[PDB]
Amino acid sequence: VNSHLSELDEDVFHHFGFTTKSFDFKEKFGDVKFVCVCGSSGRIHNFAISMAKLAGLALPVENIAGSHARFVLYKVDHILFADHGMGIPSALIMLHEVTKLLHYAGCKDVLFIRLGTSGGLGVKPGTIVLSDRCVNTKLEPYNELCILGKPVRRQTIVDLNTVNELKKLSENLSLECSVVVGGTIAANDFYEEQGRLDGSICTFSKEEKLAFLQSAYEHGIRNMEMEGTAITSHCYLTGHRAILVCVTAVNRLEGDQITISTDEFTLFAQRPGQLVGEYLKRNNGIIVR
Amino acid sequence: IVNSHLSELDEDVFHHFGFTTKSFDFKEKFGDVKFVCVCGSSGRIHNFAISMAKLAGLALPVENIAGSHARFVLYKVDHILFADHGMGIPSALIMLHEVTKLLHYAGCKDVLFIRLGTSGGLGVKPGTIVLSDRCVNTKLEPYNELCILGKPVRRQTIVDLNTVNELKKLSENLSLECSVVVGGTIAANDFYEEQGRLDGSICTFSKEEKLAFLQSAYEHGIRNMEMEGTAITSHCYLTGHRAILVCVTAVNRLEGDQITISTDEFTLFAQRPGQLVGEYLKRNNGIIVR
Repeated sequence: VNSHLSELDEDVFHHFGFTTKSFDFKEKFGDVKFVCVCGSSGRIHNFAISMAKLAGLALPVENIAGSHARFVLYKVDHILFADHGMGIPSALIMLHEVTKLLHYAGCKDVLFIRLGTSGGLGVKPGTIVLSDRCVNTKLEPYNELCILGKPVRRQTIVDLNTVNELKKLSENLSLECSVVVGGTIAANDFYEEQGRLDGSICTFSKEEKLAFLQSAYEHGIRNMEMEGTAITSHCYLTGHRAILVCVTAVNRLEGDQITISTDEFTLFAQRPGQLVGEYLKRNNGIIVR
Repeated sequence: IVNSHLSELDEDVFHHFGFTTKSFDFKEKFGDVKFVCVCGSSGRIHNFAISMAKLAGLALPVENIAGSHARFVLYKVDHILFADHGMGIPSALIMLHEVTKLLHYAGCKDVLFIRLGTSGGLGVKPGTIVLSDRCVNTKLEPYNELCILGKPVRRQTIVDLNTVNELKKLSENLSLECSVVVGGTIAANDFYEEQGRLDGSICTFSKEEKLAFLQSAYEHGIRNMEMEGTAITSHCYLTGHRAILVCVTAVNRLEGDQITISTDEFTLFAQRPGQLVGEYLKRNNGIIVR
């Protein structure tokens, strides 16, 4: 526990627009055992509603966050829902403020679930990838930080037991997609760091792009996104667990452009929740009314 | 200065803005753009676009050019583009790549990017506008670091100092509710630990070490800290454009970490960069005064 927090009479969650004086955290959040996150406030809101209907609830799924807040926050039974924007720094803001919230509420050993979108490597678009490791662009299982101007690295740890439970569950469901277990690269850029040729700047050839991506695949990487190393390093360090459940929107061994229709992208992006929603129903995420 | 691979594409999809090169005639639609105003919030930049539309004497609503499912918004008022960029360098780089590609297809040359942000102050009172005269990383280096194909790359940051000086001069002739300050700006990849905050969920340093880090920053001329500057000011230069940062402060980090000001006053402070830049754009052919 960050000992400095106890020196505060009131702790302001700036990016969620409330403070420790806004509610009684233990009463309001004490029963939380799952935190579902993704880059889109709209998608995670819709997922929250879907879980509320699964739980047989008939009550408004209200945003707990302030109206001018950067992030949204919903609660359905034992699950918190929040967005995290795009990129490690944005995700870290969510992680700091949400893990503090869990601390004030007395929640222990919570499972963070990132329901994301990603670029696939050697899998068909629309595939769900269950990350079994989260690595940087050098394929190292670490998140890098620069703290007080000094280099710091934090190891990434995926909850492999839950990953295997999810894979097994997928074998007993009727998903119209494949579910693959594999490694996941997190990058600080959508274009150049992910080896895309179609950014506004590109200093490499398709041959060099191919060598980079094929090497990743040969090391077991099956998708690529922008938050995984932050989520799977931070949670472990604050005493919680984390997994990534991300759908693929393109096969990067075939192209860079996201060419699938807006409707198909939206459909694809709901597939992680389709799997995880059933998982939550079977593991006390919701009360099955 | 142009990525040759773009010409391989019959159609270029701007994924995070939800349109393509086939969606409009980019030359016709965007060819007159000479300014791009950005910040972290879609709401704040829309409201700024609206106030510029009023200044330009337009009565019609400012409508989103981006697709409805898009990650970012995009507005246009006369010669000015408006877009949000989320929080952090990777988010900002996505906006930067797709917008500079847009400017390329439209044939726009030498465009000024203006980031209208919020930040933590160093030795200045909350609500102060800082005009960045340099953007540096947490090691106080004027570079943005990237890892491309797994290899380290560094790109120098370049601020349009002429425009900065003009903005300082302009502020001296306006009745602003706040002070305007020229100084250096740190860009960090974290709101909490990388900015030396003691109130994160994790903290591996003491108050003395924080102040030692911040005092060193101040002594190197740093006056505020935010999360996108090194991306904006390295990327624009490299694609043939100019960039400046105009950020208000929401806290004096030499005194504390918590943002204690009310949400309303924060929103008020956050409009102050646009208060100054709005008048600048009016006086420099950003809008057509009708």
